[PDB]
Amino acid sequence: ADIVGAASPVTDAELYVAVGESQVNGGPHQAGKAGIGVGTVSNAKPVDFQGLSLYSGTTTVNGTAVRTLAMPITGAPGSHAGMGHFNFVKVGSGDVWFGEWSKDGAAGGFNNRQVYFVGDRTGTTLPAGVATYSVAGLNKFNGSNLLSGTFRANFGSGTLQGGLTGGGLSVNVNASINSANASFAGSATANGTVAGTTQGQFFGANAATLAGIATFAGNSQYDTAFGGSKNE
Ligand code: HEB
Repeated sequence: ADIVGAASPVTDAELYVAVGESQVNGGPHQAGKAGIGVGTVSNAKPVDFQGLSLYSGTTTVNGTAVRTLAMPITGAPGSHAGMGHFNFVKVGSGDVWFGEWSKDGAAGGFNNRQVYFVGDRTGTTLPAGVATYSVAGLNKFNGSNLLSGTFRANFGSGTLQGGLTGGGLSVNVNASINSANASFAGSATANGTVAGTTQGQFFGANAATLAGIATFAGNSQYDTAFGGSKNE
């Protein structure tokens, strides 16, 4: 596998997540896939998102299946008591994910919140010309505040620009596409005033999908995870 991803900054030495290639072969978990670890379970050894699917709830909004995971879960070991609260979305048919995590979810105020994306880059190529993407975004998801918008990619010029809006929040991104590794990086702007950065990745043949995070250091409430599939 060729797993790539990123998470916004950790806020605590134990209450945090990190993304990367999954390492756990045990229970429902399989190594070698797009994964996440939490500091409260085996010092964040990562497990695969795919395996979490059959145990996660679903809230579908505007055609986006937001997956939700938190204790209690039948068959989860006691070591998992402090796993926290995950909201995450599978992007397309491949092993591509974006989402957020917090200690206590909506009921507790999304403490220790982080955003992330992670996916398998195997087989990724970039097409010629231009394409647009229907993108969804998550920031403290409560069931009715999903962000949505359109990103515009110009692969000939190496630009990715777009915006997401929802639940009173607007995030715009302006990034440069790196054709050597199909990543992108640039600025992010929240509600037209708050400066941050964007980092993300195209996945799949002919850039079938993308995922990324927009983060705002010193203004972290606006941190947003996003992803979507190419239009057509
Ligand atoms: C059922 C259901 C379930 C679920 C949902 C889960 C979810 C999870 N998980 Fe799991 N796990 C499990 C079940 C589970 N799990 C099991 C069964 C196991 C095995 C262990 C034993 O054996 O006990 C594990 C195991 C495990 C491990 C290993 C540890 C050691 O060192 O060994 C880890 C790290 C984890 C994590 C995790 C996470 C992070 C999550 C989320 C996100 N996990």
